[PDB]
Amino acid sequence: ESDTGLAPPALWDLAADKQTLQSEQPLQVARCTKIINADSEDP
Amino acid sequence: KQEEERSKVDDLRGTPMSVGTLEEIIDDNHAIVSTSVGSEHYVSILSFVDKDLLEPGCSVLLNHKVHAVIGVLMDDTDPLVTVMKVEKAPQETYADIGGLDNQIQEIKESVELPLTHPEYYEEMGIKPPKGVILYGPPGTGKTLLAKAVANQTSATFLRVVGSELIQKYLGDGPKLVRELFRVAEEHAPSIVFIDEIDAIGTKRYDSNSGGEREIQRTMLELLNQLDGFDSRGDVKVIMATNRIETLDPALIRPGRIDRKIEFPLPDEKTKKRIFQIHTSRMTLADDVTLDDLIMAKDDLSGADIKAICTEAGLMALRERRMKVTNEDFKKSKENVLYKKQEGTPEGLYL
Amino acid sequence: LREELQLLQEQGSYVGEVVRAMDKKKVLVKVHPEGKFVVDVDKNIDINDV
Repeated sequence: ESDTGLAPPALWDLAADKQTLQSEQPLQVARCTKIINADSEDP
Repeated sequence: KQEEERSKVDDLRGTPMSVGTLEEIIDDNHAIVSTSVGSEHYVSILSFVDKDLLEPGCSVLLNHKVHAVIGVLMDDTDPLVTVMKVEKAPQETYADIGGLDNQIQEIKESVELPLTHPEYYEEMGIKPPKGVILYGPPGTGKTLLAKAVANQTSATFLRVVGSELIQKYLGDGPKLVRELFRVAEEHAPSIVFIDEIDAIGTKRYDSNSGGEREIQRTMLELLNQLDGFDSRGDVKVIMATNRIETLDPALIRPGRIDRKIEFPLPDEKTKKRIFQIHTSRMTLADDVTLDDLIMAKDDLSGADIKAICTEAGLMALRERRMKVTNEDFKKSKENVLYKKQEGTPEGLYL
Repeated sequence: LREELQLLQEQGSYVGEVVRAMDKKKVLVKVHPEGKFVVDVDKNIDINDV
């Protein structure tokens, strides 16, 4: 068997019905980078 | 038919699950992870993921749409903290070695005395030493002496070769140092034995490339957690290399290691035991004369003696016999021992 | 001739070397240019492919 991050349902059972659907299509995905430099009065 | 809510979440996530890398954890239901190509993503984390085992350095499960943390993944069979622990017993206790009894009381007072009789220290309020360095000519008695002391102990023992700490995943190096020293702290006051430490510590060079910095940070964190000074619980560390001059100087200076044991040369006294020890587990016939082999050759180690006994066993099997005669030993003494005999000022010094 | 032409008009496949994997109809496949992947087994084969 495996785990894959499970738990007994008493704390995530109410979390797993409609909150997952609101963390997909509204919630986007961003990335991290570094900033080299900048400019003045305009980005 | 009863298990429903777990079955839905087995079906809620995406099917082609990828494998991610924890970097940093922010406790606001989202964090920063790392993909396999070093691309990193501001993604989120679910609620059923059992946020108790999330450590920076652990592996997780990611998606393709939003790449959020699907679920935490286990170590996936990475036995890098459990295999190096010696479970069974090593070789013979003290009668295997011979002629090194100058050096026995040093290690016996440094390891056995702080554990078995910690009262001599408390009569005068003097701390035991932490580290012990074993250097000398290569293959002299260093590995044989460490197994000799580790056999006579009443605590757990670690066997570290040194090359099984060096990996390339940019965290795995100094993590396993913390994971071992946590195992040594939580368990019995084990004996850390990290052999070949000259591969990780020498002369402290810093380059701009990314091939050398993975050694220096692992070395630096080792000296940090050796001298963490929070709760070590009397963990005895034994370090050993062949040479000593091309090593790290701040590990030599006191506060770190105060025992620098040297393992000098030989003689024709200690040899005769090793001849008897190596010629014990064989069909040694009653026609062999080892004393002529002992007196004649005057510079050899036990690894030479082992190479004699094996070549003696091979010559007996080439002539389709079980037992070994003296002649197989004579030829093996004349064959194998001619590889290094070079350089002597004979007849000059009485 | 039509059989080979329909299968030709098809996006190809990958390859992953697996030494071991977990149970519950999900295996750990690692491709060559990228990392590890926890994927699904197919129903036309067995689960026992470790």
